[PDB]
Amino acid sequence: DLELKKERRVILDCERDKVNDIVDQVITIGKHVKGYHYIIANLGFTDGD
Amino acid sequence: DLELKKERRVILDCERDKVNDIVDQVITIGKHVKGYHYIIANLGFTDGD
Ligand SMILES: *[C@@H]1O[C@H](CO)[C@@H](O[C@@H]2O[C@H](CO)[C@@H](O)[C@H](O)[C@H]2NC(C)=O)[C@H](O)[C@H]1NC(C)=O
Repeated sequence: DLELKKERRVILDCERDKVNDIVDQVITIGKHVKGYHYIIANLGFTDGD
Repeated sequence: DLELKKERRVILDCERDKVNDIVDQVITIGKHVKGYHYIIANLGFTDGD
């Protein structure tokens, strides 16, 4: 449904466990190539993988 | 080096241990979006992940 508006840009605001799950599902569906953008809205940006 | 001639279609002739490593590295570098074609050149096609 995010591809309906052709969203090239998503800001993620989740906890230290949900960020890893969303990034793993994005990697599974393949939406991390050059052409998109992401912002991990937390203080521990290096805490995730 | 495979992006020099803009190679789109790659045949993987590897055993059941190296195919999973090549697929994991493709997913890590992000080259499994729509536009590329791959052939798992073996007999146990459903053996890999
Ligand atoms: C990566 O971040 C930049 C912002 O620093 C995004 O915008 C680019 O900004 C540079 C300026 O340093 C321009 O020269 C580029 O033309 C801009 N990109 C575009 C597409 O216009 C850039 O979009 C980001 N990358 C992605 C894939 O979103």
